[PDB]
Amino acid sequence: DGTATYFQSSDEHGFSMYYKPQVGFVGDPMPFYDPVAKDFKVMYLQDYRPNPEATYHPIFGVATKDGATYESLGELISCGGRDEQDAAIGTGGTIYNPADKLYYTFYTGNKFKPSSDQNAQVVMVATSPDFKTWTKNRTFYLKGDTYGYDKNDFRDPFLFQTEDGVYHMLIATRKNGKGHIAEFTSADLKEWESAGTFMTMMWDRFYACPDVFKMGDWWYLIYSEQASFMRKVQYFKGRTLEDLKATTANDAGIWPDNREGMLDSRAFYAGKTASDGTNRYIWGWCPTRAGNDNGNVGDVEPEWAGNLVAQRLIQHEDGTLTLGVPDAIDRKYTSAQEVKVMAKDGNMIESGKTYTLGEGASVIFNRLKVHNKISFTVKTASNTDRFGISFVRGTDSASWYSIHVNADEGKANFEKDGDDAKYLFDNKFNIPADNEYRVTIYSDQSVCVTYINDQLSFTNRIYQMQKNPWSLCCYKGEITVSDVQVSTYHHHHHH
Ligand SMILES: OC[C@H]1O[C@@](CO)(OC[C@H]2O[C@@](CO)(OC[C@H]3O[C@@](CO)(OC[C@H]4O[C@](O)(CO)[C@@H](O)[C@@H]4O)[C@@H](O)[C@@H]3O)[C@@H](O)[C@@H]2O)[C@@H](O)[C@@H]1O
Ligand SMILES: [Zn+2]
Ligand SMILES: [Zn+2]
Repeated sequence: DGTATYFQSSDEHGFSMYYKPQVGFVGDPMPFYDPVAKDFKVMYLQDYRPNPEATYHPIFGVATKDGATYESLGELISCGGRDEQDAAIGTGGTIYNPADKLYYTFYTGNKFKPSSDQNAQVVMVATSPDFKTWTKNRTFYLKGDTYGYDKNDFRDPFLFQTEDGVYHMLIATRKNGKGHIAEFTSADLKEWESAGTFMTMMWDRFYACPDVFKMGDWWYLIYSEQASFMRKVQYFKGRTLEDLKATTANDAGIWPDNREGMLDSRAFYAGKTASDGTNRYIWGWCPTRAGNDNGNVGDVEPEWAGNLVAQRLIQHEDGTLTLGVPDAIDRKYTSAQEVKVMAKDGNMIESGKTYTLGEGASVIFNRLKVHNKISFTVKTASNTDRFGISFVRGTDSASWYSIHVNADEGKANFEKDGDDAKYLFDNKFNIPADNEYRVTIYSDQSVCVTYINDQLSFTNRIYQMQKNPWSLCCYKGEITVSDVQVSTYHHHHHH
């Protein structure tokens, strides 16, 4: 704690709040509020590095009351045989049927090397009375082309029941080349009728992992954009279901806010929600990086799967959504640590427990631990200033990794700083009029989420942020840093 040199830390210690199974990684999650157990069941596609040919992504599960503590459920729905329709499983959705007291999980069966007459993707279902033993329904095969949709893109079923008792299933597919979310209705979850297109997908986009829900006086669609330049979780909103569906009708592009509904950036994907009646949370995954290299974020798309991340939905008075930390996660960080300056550079002053940094100045703080909570307040002199939050920055580090907050650009960027500096990706968010940024960062080994002013929610993979110093800097203008605090998970030091 008295040195600030770079240390080659690892993820082997283990994750807690941003869950990873002992073997493999967390792919698309399928969260569900279990109304009998009164907790969340998060099914997810289990990823291995490498996966088998043909038979991959079985559905595993974890249980959580709150998004911070997880109990593994192991393998719940296994892959089919190499030649079967669900040789590989894709994402779906779970729902409880009070009439027969069965949990139903609809999923995507991906056929290995389909023939011209076969369907690459078909929706299938499994049921369970207790969420431990699941029985595949060997007679249920929902094919898109039966209803005018696509034979090979027909996936990610989302199930919900409306107040009138009707069950709805939304499926991401195509019709005449264009992306369509198709709707099916049922009284009993067994016999399904097509209700046509729920919503079309903007332009040539494709909305994976759709999720529709009502929260307060607004209806929402949350989705994950497949297009390579986006790869982010986004949403639309409407006061009525018809208003929601109209946001994309005829490519209207009625964005819900001033940032095209982009909730997070490229290190949080496949996000879907569930509510316990008090809060609605969103679960997605944070990708791994090839070679554990924080600056290798994929040439086209990032690696698929990684760690499970939960965030809380914040509904604003105008109906827009931002994401915040789940309250139970904010409580895993218990012992406040001492914050000490280990190095200063450039044009800056230390004034007690505040710091003023001019253009080009940096301050480096003492080493973080393994699971961290970092909080501070930044006041900039102008609404065009720029400052940085840097990790893995040892006094001897040639390069490091930073969240750049660019007020003149209306966004935060994740970048590599120092030698071989390079921009990686960004995250638009509302800039405060009073130039005050209340920052909180929650980390679990290599996974962290940065929150600012209940407006920015920025997940990042930062290998080796643990057990290494962190830093604040000013790139443009002048900033004053206040109320710096750091709290930790491990804290069991008898003194
Ligand atoms: O080729 C197999 C090989 O590819 C990976 C990703 O590198 O898995 C992709 C395949 O998984 C499948 C079935 O499990 O889909 C899973 C779900 O993923 C979703 C959203 O995350 O989208 C699939 C979509 O992901 C891409 O990688 C995006 O470009 C596409 O390849 C693909 O269309 C969701 O919509 C799916 O349900 C299967 O469909 C994918 O091809 C590896 O893990 C795997 O080993
Ligand atoms: Zn401990
Ligand atoms: Zn630990």
